[PDB]
Amino acid sequence: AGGQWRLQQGLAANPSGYGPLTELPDWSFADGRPAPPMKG
Amino acid sequence: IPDKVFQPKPEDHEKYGGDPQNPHKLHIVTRIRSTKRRPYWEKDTIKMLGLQKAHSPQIHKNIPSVNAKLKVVKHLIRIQPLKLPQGLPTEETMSSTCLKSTGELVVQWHLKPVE
Amino acid sequence: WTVVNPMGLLVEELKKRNISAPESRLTRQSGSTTALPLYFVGLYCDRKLIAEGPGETVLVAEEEAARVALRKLYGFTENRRPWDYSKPK
Amino acid sequence: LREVVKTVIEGRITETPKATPDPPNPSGQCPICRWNLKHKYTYEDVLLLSQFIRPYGGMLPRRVTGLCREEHRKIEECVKMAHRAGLLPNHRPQLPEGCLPKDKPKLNRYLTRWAPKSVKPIYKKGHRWNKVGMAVGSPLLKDNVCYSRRPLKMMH
Amino acid sequence: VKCTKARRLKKRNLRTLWINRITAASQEHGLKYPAFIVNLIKCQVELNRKVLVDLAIYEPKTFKSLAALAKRRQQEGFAAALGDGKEPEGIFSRV
Amino acid sequence: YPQGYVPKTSLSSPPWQEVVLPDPVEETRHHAEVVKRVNELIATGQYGRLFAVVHFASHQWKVTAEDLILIENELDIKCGERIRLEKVLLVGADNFTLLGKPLLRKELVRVEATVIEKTESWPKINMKFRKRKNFRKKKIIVNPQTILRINTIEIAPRL
Amino acid sequence: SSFSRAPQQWATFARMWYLLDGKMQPPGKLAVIASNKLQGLNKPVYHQLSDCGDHVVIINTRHIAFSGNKWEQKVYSSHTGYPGGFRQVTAAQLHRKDPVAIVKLAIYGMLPKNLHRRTMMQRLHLFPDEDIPEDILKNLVEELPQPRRVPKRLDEYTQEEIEAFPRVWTP
Amino acid sequence: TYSSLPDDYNCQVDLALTADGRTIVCYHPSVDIPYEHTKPIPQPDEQGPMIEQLSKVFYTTKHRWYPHGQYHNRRKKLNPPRDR
Amino acid sequence: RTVSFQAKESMIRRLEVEAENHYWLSM
Ligand code: FES
Repeated sequence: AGGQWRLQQGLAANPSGYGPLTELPDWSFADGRPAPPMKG
Repeated sequence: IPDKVFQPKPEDHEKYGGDPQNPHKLHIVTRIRSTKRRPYWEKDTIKMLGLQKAHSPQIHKNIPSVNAKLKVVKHLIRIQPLKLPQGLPTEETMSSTCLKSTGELVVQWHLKPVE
Repeated sequence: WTVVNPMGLLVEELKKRNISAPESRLTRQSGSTTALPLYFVGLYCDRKLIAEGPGETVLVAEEEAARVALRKLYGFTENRRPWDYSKPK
Repeated sequence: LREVVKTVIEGRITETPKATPDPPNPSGQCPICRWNLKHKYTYEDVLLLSQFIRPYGGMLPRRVTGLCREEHRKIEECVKMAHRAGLLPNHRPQLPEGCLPKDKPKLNRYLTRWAPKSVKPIYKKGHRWNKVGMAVGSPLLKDNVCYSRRPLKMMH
Repeated sequence: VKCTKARRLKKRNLRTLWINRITAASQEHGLKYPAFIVNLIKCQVELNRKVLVDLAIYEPKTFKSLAALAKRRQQEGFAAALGDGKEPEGIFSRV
Repeated sequence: YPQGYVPKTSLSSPPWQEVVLPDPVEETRHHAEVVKRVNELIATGQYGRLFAVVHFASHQWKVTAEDLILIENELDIKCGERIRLEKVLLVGADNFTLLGKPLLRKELVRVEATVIEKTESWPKINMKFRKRKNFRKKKIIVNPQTILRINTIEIAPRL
Repeated sequence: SSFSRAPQQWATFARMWYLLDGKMQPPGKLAVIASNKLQGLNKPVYHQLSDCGDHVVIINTRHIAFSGNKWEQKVYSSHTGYPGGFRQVTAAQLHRKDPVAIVKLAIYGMLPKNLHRRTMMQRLHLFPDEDIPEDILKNLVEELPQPRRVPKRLDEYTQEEIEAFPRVWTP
Repeated sequence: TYSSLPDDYNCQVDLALTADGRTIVCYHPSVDIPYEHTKPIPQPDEQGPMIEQLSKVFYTTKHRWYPHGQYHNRRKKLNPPRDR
Repeated sequence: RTVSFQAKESMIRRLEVEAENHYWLSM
């Protein structure tokens, strides 16, 4: 749902597509070490 | 269908926001239907164009040979003109490229909300 | 912690704090004459509700409301700040 | 409007109701259009209907009213629906000499296109692709404005 | 074999259950499920249906705040649609 | 009667009722005024249990202190090692909540959890339907798994 | 919040009593609402196995209104299962025999075709007229607005409305 | 009347936007019932028929109360799972 | 037999999309 509206705004119709929510790393170490890049 | 469909008119240019001059160079095509239960000629053309998976973007040249191939499969594809707002990417910026749904390929991805 | 006679204990705390004993009131009622009656009883202190509890009977609701008040008295609210085990200090 | 008093009879022309001044839509040839009521009245709007109806519920002639045939059919249908719905208590039929109501229960109805007396029962409803449709409303009122997402279903 | 077939269908039922519960919770506050979802989408809210059910059950106060937020956007959305975009975007409609 | 006047009737008026929004200038003042009160609330720490919604993998997890979350895959992180979740869109308090647009600022919210166990899923039977199925046309999965324990949630009055 | 576990479970899982007025109201629209309330679909935590249905009380069923000619066109067909057991009765005839039968029949069909339907029917209370037992009223928690707005009759219209209403034409 | 929904039943919902504009602040303190809007607690203080009485009290079917055979009774799990 | 309101709309959308495909093949 909402694909039409998201396309209107220029975002991906599926939130799981191209976006900072999916593309950006999902976590980091509490020690501060950067998390390894996601294989996906 | 009349041949005027592929001969654009000024009204069509305004509707689709395409300039009659400086014709677009590259096509963006995605398969939107299955080739099952379709005749062999349709099946062969789809395989040649490489649109095996549906909803998969494919970049093609806007040349007469490619245009003829696209016309045969026109009903199974969606055609959009690729646009380079920032021009062709460089070797250093090749890693920062991103293709938008609007049909524009940006050469720099900053990961900042447009808002 | 085992607490008997919550209403008496609640009154005992209130008098120590010099607070008026709440006036019990029936906030909500449902299915009174059926075999499955639901009663909500609210403790009103100075005409202000301090705690409300659900009960099958008015007595049960009053007892439950008293229990809720006792938790509030001692800062044992369901939404209270969790204890922290992370602290290395 | 002439009323006869009665042997010698005397007829006097009496005061006739006047249309309120300043119509909302001047230049309207038909009274309904003059008030911008072409597609915004229903059988529930009894106040408008009563103006065009006899004291006992009969229809007034179109010529006297002067309204267009399209609204005449709409107004006539609306009054029939209201009458069959018992929405016109003051325009009930005149009992011939001294008759009285049958005293049997009167079923509550509305949106009645046809008289309940002359409608036969539908014994067989039908299967998936043989379902019988139930008429609701009248075709004369198709043009009325609809505030729903999809056009109203005449057949229920 | 019966278990194998149900695995694919099992996931679909869970989403259906979550959607059904959301509609009842939204209807409890007087808001239709489709209207609530659309307004949240207009606000760039990406909470999943499963989490939405939990919020109503365990955060009724938050759900009302979400209900108020969606209705306010709906009122702003209706005004924006009627305005046709000539009027400035509303405070809650600002991106 | 004014020109183009339609008397109210069943069809003259729409079923929906028009609404009037408050004037923007005062509306912003209320928006700012409310924020100031909340900013004091955050500074005073007038809250207890908090719930935060975090999106990990393809799942969104509503999270609270001491919560246990299982991820159906390996993570490459040693057990007992604290990790920071970076994707939080909502955090809630007893009397207030905060909503990301679409995500909260990293400065506002920091969430940390610890890895508990690395495990594999219980066996999962896969057998396709076919004529003359045979008994050996069956597969097991036991997809890898990992366990995470929520440790702390940190917020500051940085509105 | 902070309530004891057992009382908390009782309150959330409790069933409510609702009152419905059927005077000049379409039974089908009431049935759709009644089915929602009866099945327990009005609760945010509705589950198929939670048996969370609610009590529904319907009154003035004698005065229900059917749209169009449904009174004389709708036929209810039943078969006893014995030779010559086929019975077909029109809605008008059915109402004359029993005012409440029509309302009950519509609700029964609207309800899911499962074993739980009969239990829901037992929980349903239908009264031909405004009369209700006092104990039922005490059990009653809330009344529901009539689904259909009733059009006003000529007499029902206020005198002020008549003055406000214009005279379209002059005879 | 900034809130778009009635605030008189559950809580007072106050909606606000942060200065940066990328966050929405919601304040929801609960609302207590007025003393005037509540009532005070009430000051005044055979086998076949058995199934029927049981059915009537709980609005259940008679078939529910009938016993079951030994086969199903033994099958019942003795230890329902409960965590915490 | 008559057609669902969904089916009629779906073809209309696809036909319009194909019309856009035609124009971009016209240059
Ligand atoms: S309303 Fe204008 S023709 Fe009758």
